Amino acid sequence: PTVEQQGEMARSGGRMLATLEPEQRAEIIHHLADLLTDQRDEILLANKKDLEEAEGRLAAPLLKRLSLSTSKLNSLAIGLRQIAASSQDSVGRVLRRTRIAKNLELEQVTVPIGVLLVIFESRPDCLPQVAALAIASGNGLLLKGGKEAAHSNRILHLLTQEALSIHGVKEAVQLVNTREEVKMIDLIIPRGSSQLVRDIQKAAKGIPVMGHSEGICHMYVDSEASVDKVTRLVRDSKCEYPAACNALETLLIHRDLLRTPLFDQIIDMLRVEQVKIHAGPKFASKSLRTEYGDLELCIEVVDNVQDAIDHIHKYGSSHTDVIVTEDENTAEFFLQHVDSACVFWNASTRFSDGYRFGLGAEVGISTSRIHARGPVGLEGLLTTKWLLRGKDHVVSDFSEHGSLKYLHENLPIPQRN
Amino acid sequence: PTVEQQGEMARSGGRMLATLEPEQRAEIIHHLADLLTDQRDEILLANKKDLEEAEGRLAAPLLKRLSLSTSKLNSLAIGLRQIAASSQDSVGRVLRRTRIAKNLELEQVTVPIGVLLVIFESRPDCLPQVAALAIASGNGLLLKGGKEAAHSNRILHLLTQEALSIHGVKEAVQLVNTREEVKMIDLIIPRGSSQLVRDIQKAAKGIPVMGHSEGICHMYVDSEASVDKVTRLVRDSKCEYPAACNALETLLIHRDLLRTPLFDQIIDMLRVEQVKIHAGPKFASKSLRTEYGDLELCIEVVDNVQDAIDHIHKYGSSHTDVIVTEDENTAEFFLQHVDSACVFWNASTRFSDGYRFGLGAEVGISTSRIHARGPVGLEGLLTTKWLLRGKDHVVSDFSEHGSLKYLHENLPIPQRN
Repeated sequence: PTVEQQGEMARSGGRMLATLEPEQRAEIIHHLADLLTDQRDEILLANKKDLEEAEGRLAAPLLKRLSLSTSKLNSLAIGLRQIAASSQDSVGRVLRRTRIAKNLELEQVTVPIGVLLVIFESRPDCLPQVAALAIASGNGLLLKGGKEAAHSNRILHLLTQEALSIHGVKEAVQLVNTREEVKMIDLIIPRGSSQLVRDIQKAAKGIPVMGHSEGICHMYVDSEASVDKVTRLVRDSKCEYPAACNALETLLIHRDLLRTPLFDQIIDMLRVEQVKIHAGPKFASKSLRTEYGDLELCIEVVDNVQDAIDHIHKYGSSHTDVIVTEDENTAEFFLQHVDSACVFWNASTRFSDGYRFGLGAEVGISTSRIHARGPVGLEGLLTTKWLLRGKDHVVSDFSEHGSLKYLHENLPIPQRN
Repeated sequence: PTVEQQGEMARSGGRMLATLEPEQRAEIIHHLADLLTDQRDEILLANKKDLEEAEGRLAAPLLKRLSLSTSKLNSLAIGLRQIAASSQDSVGRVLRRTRIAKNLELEQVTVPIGVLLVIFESRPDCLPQVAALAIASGNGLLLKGGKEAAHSNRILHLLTQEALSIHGVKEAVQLVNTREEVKMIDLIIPRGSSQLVRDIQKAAKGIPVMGHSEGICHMYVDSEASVDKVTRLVRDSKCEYPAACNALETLLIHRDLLRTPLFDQIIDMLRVEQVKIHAGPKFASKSLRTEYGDLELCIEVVDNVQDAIDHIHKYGSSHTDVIVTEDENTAEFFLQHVDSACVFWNASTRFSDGYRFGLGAEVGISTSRIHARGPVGLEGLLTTKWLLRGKDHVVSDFSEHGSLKYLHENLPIPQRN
């Protein structure tokens, strides 16, 4: 089919998904989760083909994101079941209910955004995440993956369509031919390099784009930091996965620690991990807005929490920023005043992830201050609609000399759990 | 002060507002509401000056929006008290609470967007609305009004600052000198013409812009429409305020009504109201995407509800669209399938307004499908932050061969009312 026909099928499949009972959407997602487990061997075989075709040729950033492990598949399956189990009140949820006037009733409800386009390079593991999240939110979906992940994406899409078939909604998730280049789509979600993400931002006039182009993440080691905690926190944030959007890029160190064994153990762990430190200005006594995405790290000296906060605001990407301290007051101050999507106390920067956060999965991480901030789960794939049911109501009747009065009585709404 | 200094004061005043107790923000808003009433005579005197300076000179669209009536001031005061009374759990509200793992706790909370810039032409009545909504959501605010409303805006700003002074947060609401032309601002909210709204959309690289550039609104008269209801609904939607963004632009008529007294009474009321009808194609047997903003109206014939829905989707601005019918099934079908921000049954198009909807006020009406849809109240002025409090937690510990397991236990959260 043509990409325009895929758009139309995703839209009609999306609309059918939204009219299913919540339990039926959950059923599709449970089935997909089972298929990830049951079909692991074939999944891994197709991923092996991708890896072998990529070996020696695909750029290291893309290559690292290409592999699918038995472990990863196991967490996907766990995450998809969490979505299935938690998503039942999601679509058509009543947000507001107001009696505007006698016989004039308003409600505000959640509805799907419509049709999503996810454009991802490498990352076959995001296919099941975004498909399950779209399914759970009643959305249609077009998937545009790269050549490098063709075998993996192909099988993962097949399985998704097998899961959808149980309620006759295969059309809801379309795989776009790698042939195609970058009114139909309501939202674009790019998953890849800053260049791809900014290229997409540029070519998308009209359509909103959801994500982040950068991950300049900080960790502030406070004067009251536990010597028993700092090293492993810095090591994990920087070294567990240097290429990650939430990898540590700038280590901010309280001044009271420069002549301390705590500071020594840090430099010791950084040299054991073969990490290139670049000294910030104060510290010495290139750029503080750099994402290394490798075994490199900025270390700068600060005077106090306020200084750390100021630095994070000035140089950071508002993605993930962390304080290490034993002082609760100081920690809570930092958590309150750092304006990042994700602010942590005594936990690694690497925790910002939909699955880790108990969302089951993410479509991506957003650093926007509009719509959806941080890892975006199913709720960031919904918008709203205002419904007004009247008798014969006109605004003139409510004017100064009119016959009618407003009541504006908010009515009770079902609690969530 | 310079506009950069105003930015900094709004930001610091915003941050102080957010750290106040909810009851103190409510107190500021209650005081402002009282001042609108107590100072009505001076407000009206300043507005009279604006009107007299505008008389014969200001463009009719801007002029119509320039007047402040004793009535309008009364509804502002009522709307501001509704905000004060309903806004107490708004800022810092817990959205999600999850025990990620033993001693690793996550919460997602609401926080202010930061600093808002509202750019409005004419409309002095929006000043108190946007100021009260910003105050209630913990935001800083810069107001950029036009020369035509200088006296009104001046007094309304003065009073706002008097209200803020009770908790020492005058700086939170800045009035930008009409001198200035179109890192500091987190959101722009334009209130004016499609040209201004699109000029702003264009000049704002970086900053999100919230609103609508168009109001092509439809009303579908179903075959099962009550003859006793249609005429007054069409008359109000079109004639009560033709220049309104939510004024009726296209009347869609079910075919089963062409040879009916119901149809006759419509044309009769349209001629009494001296309204220029332009026949759609089918009907006859210029453009269907036109906003007249005057006593002009498109009438097109349709075959059924599906046809009406298709037409609304094709030609409409997804703002406000209405069905007139006595058949509940048909009405609910329309309400479900029309993708507009606001869909009504047997109520005038003119009801889409923050005050009318029980929001107390609006910052504007949004036709976006991201962030905030329809009239935007205080809740569209909030974003979120993820807080993670750990012990010494690292992601490696949770890996396949690690020591730690996730719990992902959602914890109970306080209900709202």
